[PDB]
Amino acid sequence: QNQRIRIRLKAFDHRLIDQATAEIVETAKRTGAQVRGPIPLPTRKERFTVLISPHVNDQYEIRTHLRLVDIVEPTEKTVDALMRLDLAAGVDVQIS
Amino acid sequence: LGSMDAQTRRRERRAEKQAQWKAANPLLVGVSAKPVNRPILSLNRKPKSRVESALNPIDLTVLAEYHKQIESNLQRIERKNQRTW
Amino acid sequence: AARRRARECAVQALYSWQLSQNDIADVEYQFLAEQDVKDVDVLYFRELLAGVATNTAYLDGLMKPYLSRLLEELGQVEKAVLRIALYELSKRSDVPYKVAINEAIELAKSFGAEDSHKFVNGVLDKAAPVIRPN
Amino acid sequence: GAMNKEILAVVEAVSNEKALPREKIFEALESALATATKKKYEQEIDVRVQIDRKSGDFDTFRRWLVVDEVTQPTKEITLEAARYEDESLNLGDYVEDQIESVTFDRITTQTAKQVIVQKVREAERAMVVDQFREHEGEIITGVVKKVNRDNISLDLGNNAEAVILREDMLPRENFRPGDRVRGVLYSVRPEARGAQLFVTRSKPEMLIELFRIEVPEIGEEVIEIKAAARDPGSRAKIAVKTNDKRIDPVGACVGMRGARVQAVSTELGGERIDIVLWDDNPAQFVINAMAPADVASIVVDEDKHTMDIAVEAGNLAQAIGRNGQNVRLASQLSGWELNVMTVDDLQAKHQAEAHAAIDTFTKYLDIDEDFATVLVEEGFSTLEELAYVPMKELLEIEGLDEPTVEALRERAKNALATIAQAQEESLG
RNA sequence: CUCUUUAACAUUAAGCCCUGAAGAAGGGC
Repeated sequence: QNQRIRIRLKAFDHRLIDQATAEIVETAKRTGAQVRGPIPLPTRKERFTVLISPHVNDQYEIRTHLRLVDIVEPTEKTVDALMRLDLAAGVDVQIS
Repeated sequence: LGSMDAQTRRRERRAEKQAQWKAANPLLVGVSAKPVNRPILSLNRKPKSRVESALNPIDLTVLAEYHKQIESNLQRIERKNQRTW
Repeated sequence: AARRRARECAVQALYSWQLSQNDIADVEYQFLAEQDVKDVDVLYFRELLAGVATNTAYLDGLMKPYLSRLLEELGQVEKAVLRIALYELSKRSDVPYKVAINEAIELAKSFGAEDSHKFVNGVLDKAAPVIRPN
Repeated sequence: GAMNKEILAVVEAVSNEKALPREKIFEALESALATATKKKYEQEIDVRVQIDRKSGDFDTFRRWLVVDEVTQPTKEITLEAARYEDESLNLGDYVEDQIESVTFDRITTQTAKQVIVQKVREAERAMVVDQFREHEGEIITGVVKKVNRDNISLDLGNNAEAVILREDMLPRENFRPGDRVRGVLYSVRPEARGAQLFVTRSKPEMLIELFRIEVPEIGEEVIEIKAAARDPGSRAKIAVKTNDKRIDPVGACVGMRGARVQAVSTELGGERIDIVLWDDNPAQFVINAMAPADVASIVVDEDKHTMDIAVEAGNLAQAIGRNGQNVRLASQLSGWELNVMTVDDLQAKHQAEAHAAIDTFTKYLDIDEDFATVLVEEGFSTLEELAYVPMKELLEIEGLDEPTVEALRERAKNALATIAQAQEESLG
């Protein structure tokens, strides 16, 4: 039933990302599913613009991370578990 | 420089009355909370993990099932009250 | 360089393993079976996946004597790359200490957040005593 | 013995599920029976009864409570009658060996029947309470299905349900069916015919757990949060601290340029949030919870702990905030009453504090010259405390340490005794 | 072919006006 799940991940703060990814692995492990992740890509630079009060005549880029995982086979409990966990805030985990 | 608080503007307007009352009294007071008001109970929730919770969700299926069983069997004692006609 | 560029891809695999904690045969078969990286060479990529053996754990112990912070308190993302670096340091010793180690600080430029490599540029004093041919 | 056929059919019909305990049924209904037999007999007695699942017949034994005293001669013994038991009985243990006449009736059936269904009610409620104990204080997501007036019913999976009272939800926000709601449950008040879970977004536990999901440092138990106070629509104050001194807790909760706290504030409806350090000194911790506005003068009354605060005007208006709730949050966080004023009014307020009381001293023992001087260090001790503090402290080079202190204590204690006597039998 | 052991700084606002010292209560639009 739509077994080829596709998951990517944006990661503004690595600390939350390692734990989050580890939880996404533990939910598949506990249901019985096994899969390969996170496969981290190098740090991506996202230029930042800021607008502080006018300085006399202000960050402009902060580090980001990215990960990707699939699923070999979602058990009926694995979809309710994947939807059941609460994604850590501040990180965009939009499913591919 | 909005300072858009009507009551504050009134405070500046009625500042002289405030001065008339300023002498020999408590100026402002602020009490909050209570023991019964401030129980928070936040000692330990890590044993419940988001994996454990997502893996063991709140299930009350057996309760509703059992309930339907009871109601059916009670209708069956009303069948004991029932006569064939 | 392009062959050196292969190494980082191998570097990426173990983190997978490190968090999946599965049999390495599954990791290799599924990894290469999904896609082939035409740039990197499996001829060398496959040899490092064997290095999952705990000899590299013995070498990572070498970082414990001097450690301002706890052994595993530091990011496992950043600990993996140290297990790789010292894998090549003692088991392989292919690149000299300062040459491999400068590149190494660049390596944790690539994935380490907040100058993680830059401060860990102190830690290279711990690597020097293993080989006095500096 | 006896066994109402109807009641046996009832206990085999409402027979407890495998998860449930069938034995409990008998434990209850035998208490019911024995209580009925007890009500039959003219003298007040203690009685028991037992049934086996195999047969259904029961046996009723009237028993006495072995004790070392004379109260209730209808239910008491000595170890001498326990010699029939071969001394095996001990005091505080109630045993005997004589059966009593087992009662049979019809009206009992009804009330017996009642207990059965009665237990079932408790069985439902209790069976639900388990799940609550399993998830007590944790955030769970549900999908609204009803919208009653000022409270909404939420569906959870596996036939589980919940409800949010309007006080528990955001002041601004009204919800609609089909909307996913993240919410920590916090109580299970027993409604008639079983209870149902209560959830809340307004309570501080929503915010604290909302931080637990966001800051793993708390999840790793590295840092503790000592208290949290919040105004749901507007702003919140939270006190954090770590004794390790290894990392900064406020920095850990704030994140990158606030991105870790703002996120939760986004979930909290953009609620403003002040994260402050937790401190064990009350006064200093008060100043830390008084922020963003801060003062340099603090006065405490640990007898009432209704401490007072004074401040410049420009920082005064910031200290009170809108409707005062700023201080109201600080106090709410501190768990202690507060008080704010202007410094100019503060100094004079202390001089008045001392002046009226010194007029009382001058009203009692009348040496205004000697009392105003003693008043200078009286501030630590009320007129009763001077008599209550050990005499070891008030001895100084000023005044007379030995001849005058005794008389002083006599005067003060006699006067306060006069007030205590004036409390009762006064004119009005 | 060294950079000397891993960021945290976050809040932009809730009308006008009256009785009342009040930032307690309470009101008219």
